[PDB]
Amino acid sequence: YHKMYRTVKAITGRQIFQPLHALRNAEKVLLPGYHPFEWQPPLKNVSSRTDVGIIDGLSGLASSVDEYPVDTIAKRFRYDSALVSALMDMEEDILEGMRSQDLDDYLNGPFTVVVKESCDGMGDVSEKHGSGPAVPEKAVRFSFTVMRITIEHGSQNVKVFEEPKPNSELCCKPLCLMLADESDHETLTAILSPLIAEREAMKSSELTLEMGGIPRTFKFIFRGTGYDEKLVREVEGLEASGSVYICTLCDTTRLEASQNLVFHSITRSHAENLQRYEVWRSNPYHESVEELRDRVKGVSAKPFIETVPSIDALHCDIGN
Amino acid sequence: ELMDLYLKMKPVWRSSCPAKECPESLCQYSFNSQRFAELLSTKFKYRYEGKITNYFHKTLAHVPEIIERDGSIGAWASEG
Amino acid sequence: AAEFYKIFQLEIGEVYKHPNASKEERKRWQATLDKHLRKRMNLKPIMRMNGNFARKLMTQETVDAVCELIPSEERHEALR
Amino acid sequence: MSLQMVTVGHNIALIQPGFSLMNFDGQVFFFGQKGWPKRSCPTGVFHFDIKQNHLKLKPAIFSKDSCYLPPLRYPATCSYKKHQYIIHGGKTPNNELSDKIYIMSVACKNNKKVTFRCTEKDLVGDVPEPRYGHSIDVVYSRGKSMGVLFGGRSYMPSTQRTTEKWNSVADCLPHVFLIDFEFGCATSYILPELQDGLSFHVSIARNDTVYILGGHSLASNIRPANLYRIRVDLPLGTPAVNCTVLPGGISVSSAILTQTNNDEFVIVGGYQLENQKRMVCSLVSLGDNTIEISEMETPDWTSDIKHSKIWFGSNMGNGTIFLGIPGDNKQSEAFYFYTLRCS
DNA sequence: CAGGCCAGATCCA
DNA sequence: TGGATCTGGCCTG
Ligand SMILES: [Ca+2]
Ligand SMILES: [Zn+2]
Repeated sequence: YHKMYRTVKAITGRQIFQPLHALRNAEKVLLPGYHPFEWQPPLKNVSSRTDVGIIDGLSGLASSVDEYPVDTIAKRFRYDSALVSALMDMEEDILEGMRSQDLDDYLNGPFTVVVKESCDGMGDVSEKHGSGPAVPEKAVRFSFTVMRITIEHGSQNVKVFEEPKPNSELCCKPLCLMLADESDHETLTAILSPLIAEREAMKSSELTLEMGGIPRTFKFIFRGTGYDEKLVREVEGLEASGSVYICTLCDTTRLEASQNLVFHSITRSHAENLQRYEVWRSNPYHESVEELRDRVKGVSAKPFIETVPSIDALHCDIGN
Repeated sequence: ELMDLYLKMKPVWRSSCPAKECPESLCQYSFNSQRFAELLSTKFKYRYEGKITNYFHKTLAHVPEIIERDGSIGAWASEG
Repeated sequence: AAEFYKIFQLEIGEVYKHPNASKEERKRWQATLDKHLRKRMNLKPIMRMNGNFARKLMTQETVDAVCELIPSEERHEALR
Repeated sequence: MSLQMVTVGHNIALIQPGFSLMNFDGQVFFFGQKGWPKRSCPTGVFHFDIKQNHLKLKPAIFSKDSCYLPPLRYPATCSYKKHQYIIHGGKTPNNELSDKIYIMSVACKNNKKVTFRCTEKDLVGDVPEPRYGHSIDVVYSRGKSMGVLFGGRSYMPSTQRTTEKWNSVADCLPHVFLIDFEFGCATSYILPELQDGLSFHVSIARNDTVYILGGHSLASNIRPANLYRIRVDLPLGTPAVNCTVLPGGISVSSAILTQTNNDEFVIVGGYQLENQKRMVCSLVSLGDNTIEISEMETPDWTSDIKHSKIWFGSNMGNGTIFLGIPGDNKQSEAFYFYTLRCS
């Protein structure tokens, strides 16, 4: 861009394109850490400052010689500030949407925003030379999109914005990029714990943002649908990828799943998996390993990311 | 016939709005699932007796409930 | 540069006094050479040798970091 | 002073810093694996057998009434004496701290197979906060056996915790806790002779005294070359605690203790500073009322150890220390393991 | 092509 | 001869 700007300068004589410093000055408005937002009630364990930008994803993890070794690089965004920036980037879009359905313009009803968070690791990412830890050649990304935004009007609800291309590359807004391994669990938990803590804190909070001259409140509903099956199992307790218990949505075993194949129901959740892990760890009924596994239905871990029990269309098509 | 059954199934979970894009295929998804399962049991007994794969089970069992709970399946994919 | 890499890998094991070596010994020599190369000059290990690797390895600090793993001094001066 | 290379089979990707070795009548077992337990060994404990310098990790089954415990990543090691084994606190693989305590025992045994027994115990009184890196030893004063706990590292309280500094750690309170194993009671004793916390220190037990030496204080980012001797008696009424500062202590954190001979302990390895390596070894000739730390001959270390940043290990029990070196990038098998003979 | 789990074929004290 | 022990098949990446 600098080359193009310079040659256009030299030939035309005017200033058709703006300089790089002007571009960088205009850059800061869209990036998080520029708008003021107030919480009520204030988020638990989340600072009230409104100018946090790009922070280390390790969240100040101890990296001395005396504790667990760290071999990851992670730069991440605070979830609330990132949501504020994502909402402000579509200020005109929300105004247009509210205008389309013949609603008001200064209406400040509590918005209900649904967000699809997707996390998927990668392979064959080339590690670079240079100062840093012994970073593995795997990269894990965390990202979120704003699917739909609704306002409460009268007795029912009405949609304001709906994304026309939910699977496009223009809506998968990045949140946290760590160059770590998906199979490794300790580092994954250490890096992704703050984001889950912020999400849990915001599950029951109200965001206030000055939306085009009128203050409006916000609400957040989160669905973790964008995980592949292997990561879903590796996160929400289930072991490996191929075992006696197959589905991540039902407690049905492989043999009777093959036998019936037509009649099933959805049972698994996150609180249920937490209860099952507690049962596994405490062993209340004084059982052997096999009978305890049968009772717990394959939950042999502590889940730490709430994944909505959905089906991934792309990998389903690949497998079929 | 197995091939045709798969092509009749795919729009249901690939549509970004199945209620407004493929209602005719949506209304017979249960019958298609039954027919596919019985075909696999009978004509393809040599592979699907006592052993079936995760994605086939998911497609034949859980799709309508997910559609009812969410509204769309393909919208919330990881392809983005 | 690849030939010099192999020469360093051999010299950090003192083959001139041990004419016979085992595959485990050669593997350990490779591993320790890679670890200390990373620690000192900060080059990651690669399987097909590039030209940037050649330019960075063709330095005096290279023989320094190698000779701080060679117990003898005659090898130090010869490599230098 | 014999150092021998040991080879590991198809489970080498499962040994991580913070593991502990458990000795049961000459049999050595393992704890502290990577990730949540798999179907190869759902229990989490392992059979640590070394024959001809080769290591095989066969699964070990728990009892019917046992409670299946998560792999603690930095627990506290104790040796009760009916020979049981007690671990306190540590990190789960999901990186949250636990204040629970476990009791290990061998319920039944047949030819080359064992069944362990895990017991859940809840402490009452001044419950120690969940922490890792601390040390717990037992004392025998006037025929009464009782356990003593000291501070370590723990996460910041649930009020001054912030998500940006979510993984920040600070040393525990200088308080010394007392745990009565048979009743699970805890009484906090604050003693003025202790002013700063300690982490990754070694603890030496005797009839009625514990000798803690070394330790790392993160608040001041220093490692004291000091030595605290604590003496505890058990009268009919409340226990009385007294600690004395003694000279000759060393400045070592995350060292490893071994019991070679009666009244004879050896210290091998550790870190003097952040980039410094505790290359020389110290012998601790324990005595009735005298403590003398002397230096033995330095074992012939390998170049891999002499030029690595990290090593970690535990006590094999039979005068052997099992220390490891980070092998290489995952891209031999990510870890090189060594065995060390202590007389 | 790594990685993990399960049903099956040897096998050895 | 009844569990150990490889060993290939199968599942997801
Ligand atoms: Ca992928
Ligand atoms: Zn299912």
